[PDB]
Amino acid sequence: MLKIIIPTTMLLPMTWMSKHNMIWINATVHSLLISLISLSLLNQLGENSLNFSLTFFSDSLSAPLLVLTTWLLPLMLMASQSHLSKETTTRKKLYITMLILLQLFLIMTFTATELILFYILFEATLVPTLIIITRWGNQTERLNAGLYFLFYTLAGSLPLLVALVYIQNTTGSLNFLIIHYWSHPLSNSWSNIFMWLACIMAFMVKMPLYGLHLWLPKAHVEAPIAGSMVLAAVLLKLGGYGMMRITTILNPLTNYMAYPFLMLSMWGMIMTSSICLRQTDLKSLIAYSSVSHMALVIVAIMIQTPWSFMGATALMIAHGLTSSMLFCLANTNYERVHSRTMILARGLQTLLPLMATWWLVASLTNLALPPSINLIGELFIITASFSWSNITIILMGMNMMITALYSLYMLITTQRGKYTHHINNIKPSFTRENALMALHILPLLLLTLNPKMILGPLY
Amino acid sequence: MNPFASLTLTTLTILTIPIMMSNSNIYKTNLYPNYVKTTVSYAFTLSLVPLLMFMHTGQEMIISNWHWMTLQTVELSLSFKMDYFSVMFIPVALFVTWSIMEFSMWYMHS
Amino acid sequence: SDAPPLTLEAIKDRVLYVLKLYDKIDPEKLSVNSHFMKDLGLDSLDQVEIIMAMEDEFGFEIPDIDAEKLMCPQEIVDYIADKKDVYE
Amino acid sequence: MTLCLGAITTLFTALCAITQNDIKKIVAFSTSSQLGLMMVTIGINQPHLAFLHICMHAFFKAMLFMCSGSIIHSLNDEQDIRKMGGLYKAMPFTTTALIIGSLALTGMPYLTGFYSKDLIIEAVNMSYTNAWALLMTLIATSLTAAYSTRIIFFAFLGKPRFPPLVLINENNPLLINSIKRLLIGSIFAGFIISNNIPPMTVPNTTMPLYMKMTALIVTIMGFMLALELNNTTYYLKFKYPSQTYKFSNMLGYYPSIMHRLPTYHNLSMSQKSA
Amino acid sequence: SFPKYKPSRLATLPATLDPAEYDISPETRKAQAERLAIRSRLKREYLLQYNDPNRLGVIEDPALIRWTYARSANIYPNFRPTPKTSLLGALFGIGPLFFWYYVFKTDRDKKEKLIQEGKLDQTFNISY
Amino acid sequence: QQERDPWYDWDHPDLRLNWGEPIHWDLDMYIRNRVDTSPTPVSWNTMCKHLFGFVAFMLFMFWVGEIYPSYQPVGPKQYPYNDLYLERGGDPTKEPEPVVHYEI
Amino acid sequence: GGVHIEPRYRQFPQLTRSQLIQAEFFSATMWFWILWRFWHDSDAVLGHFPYPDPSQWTDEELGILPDDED
Amino acid sequence: GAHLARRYLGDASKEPDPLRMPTFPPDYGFPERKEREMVATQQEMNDAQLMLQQRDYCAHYLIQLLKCKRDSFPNFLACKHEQHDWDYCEHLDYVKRMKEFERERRLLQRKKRREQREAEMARG
Amino acid sequence: PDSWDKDVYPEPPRRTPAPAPQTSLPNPVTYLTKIFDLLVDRPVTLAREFIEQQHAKNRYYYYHREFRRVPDITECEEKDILCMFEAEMQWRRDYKVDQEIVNIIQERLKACQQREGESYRQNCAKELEQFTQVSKAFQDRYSDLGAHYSARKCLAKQKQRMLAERKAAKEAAAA
Amino acid sequence: YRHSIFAVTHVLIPVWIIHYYLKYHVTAKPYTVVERKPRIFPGDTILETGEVIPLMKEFPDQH
Amino acid sequence: AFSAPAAYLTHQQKVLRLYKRALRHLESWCVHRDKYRYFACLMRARFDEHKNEKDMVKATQLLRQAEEEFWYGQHPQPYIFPESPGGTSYERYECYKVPEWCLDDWHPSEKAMYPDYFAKREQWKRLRRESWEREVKQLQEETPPGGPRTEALPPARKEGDLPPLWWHIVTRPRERPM
Amino acid sequence: EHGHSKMELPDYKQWKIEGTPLETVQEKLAARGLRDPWGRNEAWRYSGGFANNVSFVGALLKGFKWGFAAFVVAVGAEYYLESQ
Ligand SMILES: CCCCCCCC/C=C\CCCCCCCC(=O)O[C@H](COC(=O)CCCCCCC/C=C/CCCCCCCC)COP(=O)(O)OCCN
Ligand SMILES: CCCCCCCCCCCC(=O)SCCNC(=O)CCNC(=O)[C@H](O)C(C)(C)COP(=O)(O)O
Repeated sequence: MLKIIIPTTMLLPMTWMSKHNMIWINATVHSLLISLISLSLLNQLGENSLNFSLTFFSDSLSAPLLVLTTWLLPLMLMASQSHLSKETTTRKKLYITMLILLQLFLIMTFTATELILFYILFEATLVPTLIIITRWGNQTERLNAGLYFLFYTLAGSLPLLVALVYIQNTTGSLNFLIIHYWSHPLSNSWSNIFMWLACIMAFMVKMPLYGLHLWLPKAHVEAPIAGSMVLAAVLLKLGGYGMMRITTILNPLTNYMAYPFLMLSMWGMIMTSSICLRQTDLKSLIAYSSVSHMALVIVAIMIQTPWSFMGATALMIAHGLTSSMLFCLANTNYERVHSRTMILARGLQTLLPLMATWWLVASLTNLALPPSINLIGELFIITASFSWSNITIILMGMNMMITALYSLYMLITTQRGKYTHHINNIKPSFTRENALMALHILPLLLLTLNPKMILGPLY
Repeated sequence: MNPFASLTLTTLTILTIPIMMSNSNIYKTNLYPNYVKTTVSYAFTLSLVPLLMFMHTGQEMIISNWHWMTLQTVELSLSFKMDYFSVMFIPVALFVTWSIMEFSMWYMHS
Repeated sequence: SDAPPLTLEAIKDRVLYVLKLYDKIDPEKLSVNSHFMKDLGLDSLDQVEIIMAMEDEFGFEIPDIDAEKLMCPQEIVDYIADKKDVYE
Repeated sequence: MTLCLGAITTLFTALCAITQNDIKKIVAFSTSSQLGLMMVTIGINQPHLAFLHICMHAFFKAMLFMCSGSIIHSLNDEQDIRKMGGLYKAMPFTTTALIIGSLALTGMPYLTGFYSKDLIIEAVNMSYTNAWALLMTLIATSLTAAYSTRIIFFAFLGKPRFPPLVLINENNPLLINSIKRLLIGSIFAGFIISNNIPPMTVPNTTMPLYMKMTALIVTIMGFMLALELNNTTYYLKFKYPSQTYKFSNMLGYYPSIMHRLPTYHNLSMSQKSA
Repeated sequence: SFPKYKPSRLATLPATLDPAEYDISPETRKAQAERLAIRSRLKREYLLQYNDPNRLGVIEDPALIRWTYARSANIYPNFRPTPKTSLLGALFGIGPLFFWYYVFKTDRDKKEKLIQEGKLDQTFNISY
Repeated sequence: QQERDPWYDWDHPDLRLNWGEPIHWDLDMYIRNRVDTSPTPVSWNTMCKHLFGFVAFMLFMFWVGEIYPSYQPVGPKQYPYNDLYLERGGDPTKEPEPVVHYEI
Repeated sequence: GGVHIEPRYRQFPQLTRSQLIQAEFFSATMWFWILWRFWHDSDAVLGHFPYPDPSQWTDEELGILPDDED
Repeated sequence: GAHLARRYLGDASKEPDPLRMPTFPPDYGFPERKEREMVATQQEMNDAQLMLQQRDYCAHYLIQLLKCKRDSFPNFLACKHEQHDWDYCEHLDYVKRMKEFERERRLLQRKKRREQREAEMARG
Repeated sequence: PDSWDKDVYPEPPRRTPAPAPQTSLPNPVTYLTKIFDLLVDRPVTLAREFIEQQHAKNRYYYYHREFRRVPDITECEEKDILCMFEAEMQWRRDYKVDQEIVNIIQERLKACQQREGESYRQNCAKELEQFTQVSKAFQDRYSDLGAHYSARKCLAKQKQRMLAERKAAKEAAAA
Repeated sequence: YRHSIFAVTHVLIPVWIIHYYLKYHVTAKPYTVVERKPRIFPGDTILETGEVIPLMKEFPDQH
Repeated sequence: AFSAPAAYLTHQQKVLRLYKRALRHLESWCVHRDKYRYFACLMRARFDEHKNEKDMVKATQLLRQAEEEFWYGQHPQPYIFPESPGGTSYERYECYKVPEWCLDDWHPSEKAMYPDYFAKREQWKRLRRESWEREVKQLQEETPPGGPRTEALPPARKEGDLPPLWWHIVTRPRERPM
Repeated sequence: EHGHSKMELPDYKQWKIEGTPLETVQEKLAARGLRDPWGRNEAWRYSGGFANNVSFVGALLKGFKWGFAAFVVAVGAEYYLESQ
């Protein structure tokens, strides 16, 4: 596992010793090389895991997330290359350093043999993204967004530290292998109920759960493109990964403690989707769609069945890729219009046809069209919920319907109709943006050919 | 062996060639509509044979060729059913589509 | 489509042709520059019916605000030429 | 449930198509009525008959749409039937193709639509099913004949009503060949397919005489009543439309309220509560 | 005399049937004149900014900015806890949750009772 | 937004808005691609009453026809080998109660 | 791929003899087919097997006794 | 159907209900009771594998018709005689069903007449 | 084909009746099939023979991995972690094996249904019975374990099943 | 010439590839390609075994 | 469309519009031409009876009952021309309309094609550049103080002067560009 | 290659209202003292080849004569060949 961590750490001296006009080239090249190296982790076993050492290990659940995290950084660099043109070399190096540190923290977070180390790195990731949002942010509300994003997560995660140290003092270890092998049932007690709440709330606040999702539209609107990319693709999956790992010790309490949350998601995935129908901002619309998808993932995790787990993993990967693509598209529009409103730039398919094709493919992926992995995860979770209770389908069906609607809404308002007359600074699309979209979309349709790589360890 | 399966899969296979050629040079000329129409007509006249074989005997087949994945006890594979309904509806649909595309080569000239 | 590119001469010829089919106005008295209310002594309802006939002849309908101030054949031909973008 | 849904679908769509004025909308409602009839066939447990009707409807409905589109292209993108008159002599091939397609659609015997629709009528009339559904499909067949007559009368028989500039022309080999291929199909394919496929259901060999011809009887009844009603438009009498007629024109007011009441009541909530 | 047309929220009264347009006073004419005057001033300024060859950007529309700000960020500072808002919020945010909870709890309890009683016929139910 | 004047030279012809004019709070609700409040030839209440009556009468008549069905003067269909017991389901080691059909 | 036909301006459009003869030929073919089929296959419309009248059947074959035995 | 009107406008008990038909023993009419015959056996019907609803008393003509259809394939209109025989056998089965319908109808008539006559005799 | 075992995937003789032309008209099916062989089946067979001989020029083998039986969870101490690990791995391998067994039975059932045609309801009773038995066994073994399934949970389920069976048997005997 | 090159490059090559793939790879595994059992009628003969189906029960033929 | 609107609608203009709309809907009702002509002359006969009415009160009371009666008998599916705001091809070609300014972004390789067109385009650009500078001053000196009272534009009055705000009216894409 | 032939219009005096239903229309109009102002405009609609109409039954019965003759010939040949 060190063969991935060490080059990521070496990315920092490379960036700081690079020429004043070559930082982007070397950063992108070596990030892509690190992604190629990390591709080896996909080789998994039907047995326990690949236990590299006493400190790190990999699984069929950590492997897709690690590969996605390593693949993200070149895309973030290409996205951030444009709007940082008038920046001093030292500050560009600081920005690249923040991105590299965030990737390193996520890489060592997703392996994490021991729960306290996982918590340490999972809380360490809060700093680079907070600095990115509050420093390289366009609007004056970036400070409030940073405060919200920091304090929601810290309030959720502070009881988790107490719960984890209490676990280590009682059972004796926090190593995940020993935790799984020496697992014992949880008695129905008030102490155990608060134990469950402390262990669960920290991850459920970052998914985000409906009603605890107020921070996400703010942190998405006020962040730069790289911040929105990283927080929509991987940083949302930290909560899902945490719940998937930690639920092994919460049984059989979860059978009846999950009821308040399931409802909050089952209704919430509807409500936010309806919110997407009436939105004047592209970024807010995509943020609310992300909230809906992550609510469905929460339902899948709380159901706690094999099909639920595989569907949740596939949905996490697919949602990350699609959300990053959509935010790239929105940022490309913003860099031309500088407005970030839906109704100003209209009829863009007349002006940018290939970008219209990219919009169509992104919307179709978000619409969960077969045989894309989005639909694979969605269908697996829907079937598992149907087995959980035959009535759930109703809500599920409604959400699916509404989903398609708003997706096509986002496709029709921005690309069809009559172009706005007074916007004439719509330059033809660069090769950089088109390459970014192609590198976003081709992995999705390639993963569609081999779903077993993203179906988790329960495949 | 058993040309039923080969021809039934060949019709669908050759129906997709102009989609792959959509990035080639023929897509940038005015001969593409005739190319697609000719491909459709060839597909129809090729598909006419399995229907004849069924009419003579009553041949029915399932072709499970590509195994997509396996989910515990469930197995999802690329399977085509070529019973009476399929081998009868394919020629009719291809004939109708050929007529429609020949008409559209006139209707949508501008 | 296969629609021939009609010209100003064609449009003026059609307008005068339909105007000559109007029995209420004399074929000899009418000119390309002849006014309806004063040079021909017509009514406002006559003008709106003439606009109706032009609309029916040429297949497109003129909005009321534009038609109410279309008082002479030459400006009718000019309006139709501007609307249909005919060169010569 | 399948039988009832098919019956309501076919009658509602035929009722709507009765008074429509756009040719494309009329043929769309005809297709919806045919689909409802196929669902009715599904309801009475006759799947192979429904498949056969699928095959026949393909042919004649495709030809009808092709002829309609040829007329629109010949009349400078004009779709309304009020502004199209005597095309029977101005464009003969389209007229004869539409006539043959309408005959096949209405169940003219020994044509493509005969071998399917006649057997549908026979089987629905000789099964333990709903009486309301049976009445519904009979009225639907009558209305099918009626709107086919409406199309022919208002599109080919009267005096021309298009703008003086005549651009009528069919002399294009592509259109002629495409129409004639499906025309040969709609003449012969029904007989060929019916005589070639193996038997798939127990036939109805013995029928009461009045029930045997009920399809033809309702067909000619619809033809005569529709022709009589369309003949009165020549009269110099102007009367305001009846309440029943208005209901038929606005498609039972289903598109209005169902596209105004629910959507609003959703979107407002999506802004207010959500 | 003919049957009256009753306008509704989703089907408004036609402009030709409004009695208000027939009640004409010099005040109404003055109001319409100043309405068209402000409309003409806005159109003049928009066209002046639009036809200038020097401009190569997006004409900033203050109305659009105001609409977006009012839709997004002007809600809470103008929000006051009232019995109407409190009651509507409590209903729309708590009622559906407890209703779905009751529905699903009843369904799952019935299913569990049937399973314990053994009368469910779960044959071939392998994937869950 | 649908019922606005279609002949005015708006700055935004598709949305039929003018630059600088106040924007409706629910503009995205009426964009001509969504709910519209244009006047209709028939009043709203009359249309609702007519459609509701038509559908309710249709459902009632379908239920009545279910109560009073239509059939033919025939007896039940006769199948040879004990209503085809062996080929319908099977269970060949049970010897069901034989059923013989009446020849007339 | 067709020929040149100019507009007419209130004059009936010229019709190529080819389309005339093709339309007439196909109408004649349709009518000939209908007539031939009705001649050869008349039972497809008028039926083949007569419908028996149940009331005309005698009580002997229907198992009816003269109302007294049982 | 007329029977529908006679049932739903007249006396419901006057006429039999096809759902529960037959309501009388088969020997109530006459003691002859000849048994209907089958030509095709189980194994050859299963090999011919017509359909479950097509495996009726007329299945031998259907088997012959399928043999003709498979044999003279190119001339799809050769073996018309066998279709005629199959249709004739179906027609015979249908008239047997109508004879059944009439027989139970008149048996119900005579049973009701017996109920009425016995009631009248008891009253007197 | 020797690529698979015939006994694991049993198939019927499927004898086919010889052609018996009744009329003199030549059926186009035979001409079409003969031209199909002449134009497709010969070059394909030639290329396959070429590829097969090329493969024969260089032959090498691969073997099926054998696994030794290890003590299971029922003979494992409470906190002894090594034998627990071995038992868990063995149980997981067994689980995969039973899943493949159920897969084989399901494939058999599907093939029977398609092969027997419209006599499937009577001609596939044996396969239906085998699938019912295997499904019941698999459901008893592995159902309701959860996402975090393990050997101890399966053992606990089996033990409570034996409790139920023993209590019912004692009650019936003492009834 | 265009029609011939079309029939070669658009029909013959795909059918060759499909025939090879189905004949030597798809059929290599069991139950992938499964066929409906051909109908058996009385009086037929079987190529594989050679036995003849006995005729039927000589039904009474009339009309 | 081209004509600037007025602050209000006169009674004469309103009655003309009612006549136009009623005649169109009657034509829609009476399909055949001769019947349409008969009922149209009848409509004109019932229309001009109150032509010579004098007082405003009765005239305003009229044209109101007429509007209500028309609303009741308005033929809920009228005939609409294909390019009309309700026709079958109202905005069919709006997807082929492309602004002129996009030609400023063409690659020099593409600009190599069509050289005469682009030379003329630069000539038009220079003409617009001068005429705009003239037009700003002409409009500010021409406008009444306190803002314009109507959206009507004055024409050019000098020799080399061009009409104010002409660029985006003259350079419309086309009616049917492709 | 398009339609550039310089088409010329007919003369306006050719169209005459008599002989068309517009005659009955103007007679009825004069019966109430009214007159059509646009009657001659649509007269071309009834003048040329459009002056002749076809009934619905005739339209349906478009090619029955030739088909009936062909059927007679075919059935005669069939009768003379089968009776051999
Ligand atoms: C978005 C903000 C969310 C913030 C997190 C919300 C969840 C809060 C979790 C509860 C807080 C305390 C957790 C304690 C850590 C777990 C350790 C544990 O469970 O051990 C228990 C100890 O349990 C406790 O002491 C918990 C007492 C709670 C004290 C603090 C109360 C905080 C507020 C509680 C209500 C809110 C919780 C849910 C909020 C939902 C989010 C809004 C047993 O200890 P013993 O005494 O040794 O065993 C007794 C037998 N000899
Ligand atoms: C099916 C549709 C039914 C609709 C029927 C509607 C009812 C129609 C009857 C309406 C009756 C009236 O006119 S209501 C009568 C209202 N009062 C007047 O008309 C008095 C002065 N008339 C004018 O000024 C006009 O414009 C005029 C002088 C005619 C023109 O003038 P010019 O041209 O010189 O400009």
